[PDB]
Amino acid sequence: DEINDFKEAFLLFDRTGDAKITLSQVGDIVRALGQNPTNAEINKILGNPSKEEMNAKKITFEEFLPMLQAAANNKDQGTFEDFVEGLRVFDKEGNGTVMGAELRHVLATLGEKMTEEEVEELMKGQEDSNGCINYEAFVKHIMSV
Amino acid sequence: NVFSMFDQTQIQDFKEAFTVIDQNRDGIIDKDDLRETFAAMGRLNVKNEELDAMIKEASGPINFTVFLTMFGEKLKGADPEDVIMGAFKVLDPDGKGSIKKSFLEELLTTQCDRFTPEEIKNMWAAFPPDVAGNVDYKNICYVITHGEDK
Amino acid sequence: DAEMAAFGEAAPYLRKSEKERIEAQNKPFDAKSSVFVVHPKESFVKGTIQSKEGGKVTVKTEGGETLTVKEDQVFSMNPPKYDKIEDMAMMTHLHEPAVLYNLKERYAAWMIYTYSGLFCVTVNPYKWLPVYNPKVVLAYRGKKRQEAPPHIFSISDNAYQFMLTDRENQSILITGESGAGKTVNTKRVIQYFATIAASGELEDQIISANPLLEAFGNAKTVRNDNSSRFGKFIRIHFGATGKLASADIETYLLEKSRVTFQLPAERSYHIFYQIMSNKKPELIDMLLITTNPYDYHYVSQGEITVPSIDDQEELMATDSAIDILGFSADEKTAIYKLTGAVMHYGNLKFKQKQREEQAEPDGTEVADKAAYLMGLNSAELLKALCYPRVKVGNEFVTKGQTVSQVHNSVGALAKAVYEKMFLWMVIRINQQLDTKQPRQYFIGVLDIAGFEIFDFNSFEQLCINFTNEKLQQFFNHHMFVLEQEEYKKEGIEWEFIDFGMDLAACIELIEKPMGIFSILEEECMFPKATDTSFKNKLYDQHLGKSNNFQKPKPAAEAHFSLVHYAGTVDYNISGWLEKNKDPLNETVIGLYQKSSVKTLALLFATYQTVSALFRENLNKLMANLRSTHPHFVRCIIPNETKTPGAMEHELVLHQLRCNGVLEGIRICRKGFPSRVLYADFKQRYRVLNASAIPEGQFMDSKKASEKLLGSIDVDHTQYRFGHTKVFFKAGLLGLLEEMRDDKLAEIITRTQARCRGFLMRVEYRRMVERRESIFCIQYNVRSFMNVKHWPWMKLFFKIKPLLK
Repeated sequence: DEINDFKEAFLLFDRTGDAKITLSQVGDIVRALGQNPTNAEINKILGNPSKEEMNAKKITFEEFLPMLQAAANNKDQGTFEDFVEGLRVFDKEGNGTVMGAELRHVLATLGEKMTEEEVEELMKGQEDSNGCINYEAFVKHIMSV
Repeated sequence: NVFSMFDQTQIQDFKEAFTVIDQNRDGIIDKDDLRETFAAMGRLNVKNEELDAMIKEASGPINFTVFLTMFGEKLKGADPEDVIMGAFKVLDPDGKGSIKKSFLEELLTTQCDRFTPEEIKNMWAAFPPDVAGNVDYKNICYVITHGEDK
Repeated sequence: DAEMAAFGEAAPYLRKSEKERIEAQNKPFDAKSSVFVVHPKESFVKGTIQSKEGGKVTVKTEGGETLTVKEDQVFSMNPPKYDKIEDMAMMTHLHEPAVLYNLKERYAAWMIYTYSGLFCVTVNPYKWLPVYNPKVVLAYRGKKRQEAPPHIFSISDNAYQFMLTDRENQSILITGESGAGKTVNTKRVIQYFATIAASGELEDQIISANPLLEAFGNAKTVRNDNSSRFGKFIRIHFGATGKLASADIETYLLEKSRVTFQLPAERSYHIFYQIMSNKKPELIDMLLITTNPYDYHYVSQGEITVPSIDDQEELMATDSAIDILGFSADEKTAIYKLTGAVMHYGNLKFKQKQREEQAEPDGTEVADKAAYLMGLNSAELLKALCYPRVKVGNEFVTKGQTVSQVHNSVGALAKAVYEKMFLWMVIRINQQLDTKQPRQYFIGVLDIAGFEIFDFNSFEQLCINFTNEKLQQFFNHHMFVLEQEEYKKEGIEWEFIDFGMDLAACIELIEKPMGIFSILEEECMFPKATDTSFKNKLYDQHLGKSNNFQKPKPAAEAHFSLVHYAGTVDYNISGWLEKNKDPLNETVIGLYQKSSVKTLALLFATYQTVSALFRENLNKLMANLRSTHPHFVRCIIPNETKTPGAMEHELVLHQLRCNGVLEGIRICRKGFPSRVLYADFKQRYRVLNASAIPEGQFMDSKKASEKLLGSIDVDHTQYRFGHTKVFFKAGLLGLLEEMRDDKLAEIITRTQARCRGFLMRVEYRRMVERRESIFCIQYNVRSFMNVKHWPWMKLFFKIKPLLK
């Protein structure tokens, strides 16, 4: 593997001081280092073997960096095209109209789940008193990190 | 390190403090100067070993600079109160009501190597009540800059 | 809950509490595994699918049992959403079991009224209910059946409504087996009419009616002690305003054969036994009979007395009823006198003239009585009987009969006369039930028996079955007509043939000219015909040439089976010829026609066999039924054992087939249930092949859905488009969704991720910011911990204040 900054960022999430991060924190550190990965994909390779991932990323930088690169290869799926459109399919009645209740439950109960806390936190003052949410602006504020 | 934080105001507070302990006005505090400052504050029971212990910390006459260097040297990692309050206001970021015990317990132990779990229990005991109620950061700052009783 | 108040007390038996519901519809369900299944002992019980033998199925039970049964011995189970559905026909699972099961469940909960399409199923409570409650009556007043729970007053009110709304006449057809409890309903419906629309600024006549008809059309059957042999049709003639104006009764089959015959454990009509009871001794002398029934062959072939019946009490009941009914004494005299003549006839004896094969009277003892009682002349009578003067060609040819021919003709009149009379009585009743006030419409209430199958099916069965097979077709059509309106209203494109048509085959075979009845009624004209004779004629002409016609499969005896909608009925032809004779000797009828006994004279002015009328009456009826807006009610009988809240399966199952209920479900399941409106179609399913895109998006609300269905590995059959919507069969839309379901996992799972991703991406921006503010805090504290113990620092401390 290679680049420098990511090694500096690993120590920022050590939380012990040992420079050896855990196989569970693995799935989260990968998310801020540039690009998305799903939970099921992380769970698939090297994640599914507990002793091997503990000896292949619950570790030093040596296995962090190769796992992160493995994710880097599939990330072409960052394409926004399908992901404003998929949203319009839930509440289509004129503009990019949504209802709070529908996105809140659909993104807590279905597929990969999400905690109610995390969903309330995605809805950070983007769904004011009107009940209806505006789709097109959320994909922009979501993709805006 | 001791001249690098250390603003003009802090240094003037120290200069006035020196001139109040400096009984004779000469420019050097000695055993005599310490004895009647203690007496003026109500403390009559002072034994020479305590006065001597104070003076022994310095290699020469205690002169303005020797004082400022000796007192700076003990506070090598100490800011003025407003600066300390800024760190808490960043942790507050929403504003006004200060933080909870768990939120900072974790943040002092987590990123970096350690603010040790011996240090942190001493913190909850020496920072309070305050640390239990509102983890009273306002109060925390005033006790570190202005003394323990206050 | 809020709604229900009107009933309040009845509520629990009409509808369930809004959570009882909720607690039932909103519960865990596993479609792919939950199922209904065949069962050797119990008809169909429920279970869970365990495994799959590739075309065999192993299932657990609800009681705990494991059976490996065929693939089609297995039937799906409706989602809980359909628990105790008011209208089973709304179910998405039109099976045999699901219907049985729905009825059953809402019964164990004490709900007796459940709808099955147009029908109004009704189950015998076998106990008392606040349903007929005087509060309910109002409640159901002015309410469409969608504004209120399943109940008979629903039907009954709607009729009324409809009556005034559409300006059409109405009908209600009540039908079920012997113990189903129809009279009860019928009566109850009737009260309903009377109440909700009264102009008595009847109620007894109305009632008194029964006990007359019953004396004449009822008898001790081996099953019941008071079996209905009777049927009935009332015409409640509503006025212009909408207030009551007239009524009209008509009686059917009180079973002409009883009059002449009787099985060993049975007996004839009551009247006979009533009369000979001796409570009104004049009668005995008046009629010229005795009190010992064994003097009247016609009426003591079976049994004479029944312990549970007090012939003496009834006689009066009957008597008194006649009066109330407004009959003239004379008529009330005709009735009696006429009912005795008939007894006498069966006593009429004959003998072979010497060296001749002719019949000659064996005495003028009885004839004399019969003659007098009917207002006839002994001689003239015996002649006509013996030397029937016919009219073959353009004249009138005097024909001679055999002994066997006479005995049979006599019997034919006996029956003929009785019948007619019975018909008349009904009319006369109806007449009183006769006012002068104008009539604009009526509401017919028909009460008759339903297709019953017995190991032993005789003449009477044919007559009834035939009635029912007709009634059925009557429905199947109304439904076809009805259905077709929807697809026309909506704009669906569904073509279909009349559903009645399926039955025309059977009907023609019975009622048409060279059909059963005819062959039956012709042979009745042959002075020397046999049941056996008749039989052969039946075959030679229908066998092999007619499909619905079949020869019985030995398994009593049987001579011919028919293929009715309900199934195969094995008919025994023995007595028919007779029973049917009571073809009628027209010479005699002549005499009647000019009797001194007006009434007798009357009965025969429209002028003969028994089946000859039955048909005429059944036609006059089915015609009256047509100029009507049919309203259907199917009465059901839970368990032979008389137990409330219980149900034998196969017993209810039966009824369902013969009811029409199962046939209505069939016809239902053939059309295109679910129908999607186009936009409602776009939105929800675009996602399936959303790309069937430049030409699917520059687009039309209709042409789109069209275009869409372009993709999918789906049956391009199962649906059908039309002007406002698509039509779809079952489990399709179900299929759609599924695909859809997968398509969102895609959509969601991906939309989750970014979020997740992004979520932590903000955490890093915070963690990082924080970086130093901590340190500051970090180090800063440490100082103090060290310092606070330092002399110099304490000093500064006490001193820090004196400063400025």
